[PDB]
Amino acid sequence: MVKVKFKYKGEEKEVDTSKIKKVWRAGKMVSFTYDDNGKTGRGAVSEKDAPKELLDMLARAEREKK
DNA sequence: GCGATCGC
DNA sequence: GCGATCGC
Repeated sequence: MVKVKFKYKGEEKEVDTSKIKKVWRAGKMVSFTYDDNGKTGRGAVSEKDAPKELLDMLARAEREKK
């Protein structure tokens, strides 16, 4: 029940971490896709503004071996 | 341009 | 196959 705030295309947006499908890092930017009502939405935030919970999801993605 | 994806 | 995007 953690919300992530970001600005994609001028607009401000919030998505519950529960709808995030994938997370990854590019420098100090935490990037992700989420379930945008059936389709793939994209967003990113500074690691400085990443809710702890999103950072935990990132660490988990970075731990990945698949 | 990185990572990754969408929309061409 | 690359530009726009996001933050840097």
